[PDB]
Amino acid sequence: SVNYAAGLSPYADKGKCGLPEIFDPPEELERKVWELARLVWQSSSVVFHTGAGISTASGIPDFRGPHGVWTMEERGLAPKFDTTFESARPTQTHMALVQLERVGLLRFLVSQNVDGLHVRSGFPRDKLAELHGNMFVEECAKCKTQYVRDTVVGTMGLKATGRLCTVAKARGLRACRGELRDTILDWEDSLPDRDLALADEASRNADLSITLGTSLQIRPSGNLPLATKRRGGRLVIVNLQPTKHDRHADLRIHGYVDEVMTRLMKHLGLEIPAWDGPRVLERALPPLP
Amino acid sequence: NIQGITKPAIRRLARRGGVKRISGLIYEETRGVLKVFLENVIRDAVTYTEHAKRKTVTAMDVVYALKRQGRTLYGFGG
Amino acid sequence: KVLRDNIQGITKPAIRRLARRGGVKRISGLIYEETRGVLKVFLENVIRDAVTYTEHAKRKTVTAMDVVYALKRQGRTLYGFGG
Amino acid sequence: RAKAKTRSSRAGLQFPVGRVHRLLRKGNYAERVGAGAPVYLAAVLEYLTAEILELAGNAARDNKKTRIIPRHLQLAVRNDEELNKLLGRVTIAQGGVLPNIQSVLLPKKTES
Amino acid sequence: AKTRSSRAGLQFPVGRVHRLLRKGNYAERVGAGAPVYLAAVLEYLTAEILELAGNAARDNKKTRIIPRHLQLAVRNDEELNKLLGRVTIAQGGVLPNIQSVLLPK
Amino acid sequence: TRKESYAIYVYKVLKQVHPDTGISSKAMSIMNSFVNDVFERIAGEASRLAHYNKRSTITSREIQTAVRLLLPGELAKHAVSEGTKAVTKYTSA
Amino acid sequence: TRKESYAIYVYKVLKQVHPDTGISSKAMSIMNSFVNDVFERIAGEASRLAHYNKRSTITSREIQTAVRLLLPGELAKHAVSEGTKAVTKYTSA
Amino acid sequence: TKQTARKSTGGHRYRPGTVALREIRRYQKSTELLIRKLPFQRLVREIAQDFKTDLRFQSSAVMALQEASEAYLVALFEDTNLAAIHAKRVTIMPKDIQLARRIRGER
Amino acid sequence: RYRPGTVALREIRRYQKSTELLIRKLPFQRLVREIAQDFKTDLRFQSSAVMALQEASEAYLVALFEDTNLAAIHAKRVTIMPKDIQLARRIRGER
DNA sequence: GCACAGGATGTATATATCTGACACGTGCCTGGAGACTAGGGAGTAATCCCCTTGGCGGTTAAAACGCGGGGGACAGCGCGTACGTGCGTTTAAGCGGTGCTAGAGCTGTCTACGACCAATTGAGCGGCCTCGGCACCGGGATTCTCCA
DNA sequence: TGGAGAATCCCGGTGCCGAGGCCGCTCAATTGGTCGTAGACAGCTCTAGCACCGCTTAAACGCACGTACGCGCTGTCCCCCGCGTTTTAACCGCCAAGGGGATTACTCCCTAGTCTCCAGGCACGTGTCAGATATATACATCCTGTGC
Ligand SMILES: *C1O[C@@H]2[C@H](O)[C@@H](COP(=O)(O)OP(=O)(O)OC[C@H]3O[C@@H](n4cnc5c(N)ncnc54)[C@H](O)[C@@H]3O)O[C@@H]2S1
Ligand SMILES: [Zn+2]
Repeated sequence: SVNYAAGLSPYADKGKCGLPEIFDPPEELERKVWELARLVWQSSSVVFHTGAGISTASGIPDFRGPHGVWTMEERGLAPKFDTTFESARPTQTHMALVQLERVGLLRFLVSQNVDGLHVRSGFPRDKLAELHGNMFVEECAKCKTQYVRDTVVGTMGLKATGRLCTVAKARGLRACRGELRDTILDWEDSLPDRDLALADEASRNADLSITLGTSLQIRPSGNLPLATKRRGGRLVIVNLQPTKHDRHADLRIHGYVDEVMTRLMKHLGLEIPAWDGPRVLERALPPLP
Repeated sequence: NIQGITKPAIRRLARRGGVKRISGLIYEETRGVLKVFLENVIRDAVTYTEHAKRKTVTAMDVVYALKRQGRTLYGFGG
Repeated sequence: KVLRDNIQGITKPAIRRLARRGGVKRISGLIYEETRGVLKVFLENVIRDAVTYTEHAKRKTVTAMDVVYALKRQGRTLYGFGG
Repeated sequence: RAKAKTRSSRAGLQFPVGRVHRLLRKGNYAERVGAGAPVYLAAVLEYLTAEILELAGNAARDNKKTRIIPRHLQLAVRNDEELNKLLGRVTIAQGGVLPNIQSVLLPKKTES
Repeated sequence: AKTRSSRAGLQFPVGRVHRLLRKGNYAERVGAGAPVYLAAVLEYLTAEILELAGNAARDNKKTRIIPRHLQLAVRNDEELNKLLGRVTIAQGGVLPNIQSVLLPK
Repeated sequence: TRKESYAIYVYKVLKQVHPDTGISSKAMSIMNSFVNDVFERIAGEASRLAHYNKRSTITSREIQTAVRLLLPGELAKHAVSEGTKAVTKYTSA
Repeated sequence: TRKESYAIYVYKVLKQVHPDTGISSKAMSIMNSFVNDVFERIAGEASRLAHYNKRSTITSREIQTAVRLLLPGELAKHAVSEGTKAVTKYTSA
Repeated sequence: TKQTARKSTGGHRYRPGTVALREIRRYQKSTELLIRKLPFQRLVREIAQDFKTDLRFQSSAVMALQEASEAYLVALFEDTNLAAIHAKRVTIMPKDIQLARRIRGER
Repeated sequence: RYRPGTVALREIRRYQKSTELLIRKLPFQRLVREIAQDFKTDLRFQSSAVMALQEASEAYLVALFEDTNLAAIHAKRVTIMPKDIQLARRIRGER
């Protein structure tokens, strides 16, 4: 649960700490999740966006909220943490999304969190776009290959993690040897080209994309659901805080992401798997009926 | 005829090297260093040519001069 | 028989003598570990080359000519031991 | 005479074995040259060239091109430490230099 | 006289030089004039270095020549130093010199 | 005139390792010069090694020792491995 | 077996140039190594010169060119002059 | 920049120092020789004049000389820049080049 | 007592005028044997071999320290620091 | 003031056109492969003894540790100006033509010369002894340090 | 400016291990002669180095202005340096064992040297495809006008 506030850079122009945690009335929230379910159950191209609110239930604090790491670092000095990425237990939402992908309803997923709990939950790596990155992944500096490890690499700013590449070329040549740099973007750093392109294509193709656990204040990550509804498509912004694009939001919720998703799956008749260790899987699992 | 190496040329060479600013007195020193290097390499090449009883300074002669001075040069055959 | 961490044998006064030979008037404290590492690297190179020569010659003793040949290879020709 | 199967095919190399044998003999390297020296030398040269070419092709593919050029060889060389050591004294023509900018030279961001 | 070295105005062994050239695996044939030249050049270089070393010895109140004298002779002469840049003379020491700023002021 | 070069063999290796990729003329010249230089270095070291041990011939052993002396790092290990495999296959034939 | 060294002729030169000076065994070994190294340099450069032009004989011309390529200006001039004088006095008689 | 941006929150004369950085980035990604061929060829002719008169130079010979000299000067300037950085500076001065050569062994 | 720095020049002059082997012989031999243990086991160095190794190492270190002192003095200093050794080893192509 | 909407800036994609270098094809020839023999380079085993390893013991030279002070390493701040950047004027580098001929490369012929060999002998090396240069030790006189 | 000292240059006595000379001789240098060919010399040609031109125009050159840097001064502090006592282990002197280097025969297998045959590799001819430049087109973001 190390914070990516001092790790990113001292420069932090958040300017957002007064965040009234608006909550919806139970009946209004029920109706809003009902209509969202009615839309999604028929919407074909569905791509989600998970922010640093899903893992708050896991135990790792969010960034902007009243308990946000940046918020506390701004007003006084009191960063409180409970859990660790290594011990980070997946939230029920990660398994919900895994099941949604399994049944094929969830066309794509573009998260911006950093704990990689989606990767650890078995979500096909070919379907995610860890735009900001993932601790449990170090990418080679020569062959641009990835290695989903089991223990955090332990570095920030796209720097060496102390391991050389171990991919063997043919013709008994020397194995490629690159730094296996880390994947977390510092302020003023470019995004992974492949992941960003896949996310853009998915979001554009998405006639209905719902963005969770994110304030969407951040670069591109919060802009994908703008282009999801531009050129058609409806946007569902499920978050507690007022998002930077509520005025453009085609839907809104004020409630717990876990609870709203649980109600959605209950209405759909859908169930949720129950976490695991680092049971990582890459190939897209076959769609289910 | 030495001044043919204009200040922009040395500036471009430095920019390739990695330099960010260039003191105004560098250019003369760089010209002198270039003259010394060319004098040595040309003397070796011309000796190689004169030995082979040739009036022309073949490219391979310059390549062998460089190889002798521990600056083996590729791409010119040899 | 298995010698260990003998690099410490290069003591502070010895490195200070070596530097004084070079014309140094003052020596920072951190210089000593750095110099020990540099000498270790140089010796690793020379001993690797000498052992290569010796093992090629089917011998089991590192004759002085082995070290002289290694130094000549590394562009550090040494006079006073043959060759 | 039976079918003339060249030494390289038997050895399995791609470089010429007989050519290197003749180069060694006429190169004035020893009063006589072993029967296995050419094979070993050819194999070593083929492996070294294979390494350089493979790395250069990697650089080309990473540069969106299909014709290896001296720049690709320069990049394939200077970026691999062993080859840079082995080719320390060479100056591959038309190779340029690696894109190195010292950190102290870079500007200081976090303005505004 | 009988010996090649004697017929030339040399003191080095011409026969040994020729034998080493022939057996040294340098070329298939070795000119009959090459050994004279190579021996003459070796003799000249030995004469130069020994002259400088002896001068150093005499300036050092020593009746002989010791590796230190050879080191001083080699390093104190620019041409020989350039010829002998990448050599180290065991027991030769280092040419005495100090920086221009570390001296007392 | 009859000029000698390793161009054909270098191209064969390239098409063996990179099924679809060309190589410029200047690049081919650079590769050929590299092969020539490495050949000269290894041969010279093998000759000096044969002379030191008062042997009058060059063999796989001397070439192996020259490769060990010259190439650094994993380069030497893998080059020795390839040379040994080549010579053992050839001798078996 | 008996070994070969340039000690005797180094002694001859030393007495010729410095008739009243000796030399320690270490200095003799240093001179022997230096003479071996200089001879090796000159002869190797001559062999390279011969190989470059496809010649097959290391004639006095090869040696002269090698000594001009190796030694610096004044040293090279004096060495080449002494070599030419030696060859002239030899072939003449 | 199609939907791509660096990590952030959202939202004439160049400051002396940025145009030089752009120049560095430009010339360290190219490969063409960075000296005018005709003046350099005249320089090579003048230098070789002092050794042997009426000496004809192959075009490839002059090109090889130019490549060698360009590589040598680029390396020398890299080392000079390193020395200047070592001396707590950004502008390379003659003393930096002299020290770089002195350590290199050429001086 | 002597003001600091004055005997540094005295030691410089003394240790430059002399020609002995500065490092102690036995520790250097032990270091060399420990190093050689890495490559091949149970070697047998001729005393001349270790003498040559020590001579080479001493000459190399003396030259390196002269270069390092030049670097430090160029840096407007009188005390040689590790950064000076790194610079000298870098400008000479080592490492 | 923020947001909706349009104009503009800037980017990546599809496309077209062109050009000279690059891939494939062919005949031509000579350098490489197969079969062969002869002899000497260097395996291999035996033997000898030089030198490396190892140990011990005493004196004792240099390393180790501590302690104080003072020198300079390093940071900060302030002032001058030298270099970076920009612009407009110059100039000579680049390119493409021709037109010329020095001499680079190939060939042809022949002889001077290096390899080789046999037979001769002499001089440079291993072991022999003799003599002294300078390391070592005693003291007498001298030069920057430091202090005053 | 002056005065006391640690360290240094220098004079006299001298004896051992290393320089220097002696000498037998045994393998290597020397003389003379034979034979093949590698290179000296001469020719022919036609590749390509050289010289010159006119037009484009990319780059070089001169100046102007400002700020970012170099430089110097001043003030901690802290980090070496110098000295004195402890102590730690090198240094030397000698002795023993035995490995492993060095030399010696017997020999046998491998490489030099030949000759014959011929497919692999070259020079040239040809087709065309990758790469360079220019055009148009679709979508993100920035600047500005209008409406909330
Ligand atoms: C570099 O990487 C970081 C990462 O990519 C994100 C982290 O923040 P975002 O995910 O962009 O926004 P976030 O602060 O998470 O906004 C979501 C809001 O949701 C609140 N929240 C907490 N727990 C929630 C549940 N269970 N349901 C709904 N909302 C919930 C958060 O407190 C926050 O207000 O960008 C940076 S930059
Ligand atoms: Zn890799």
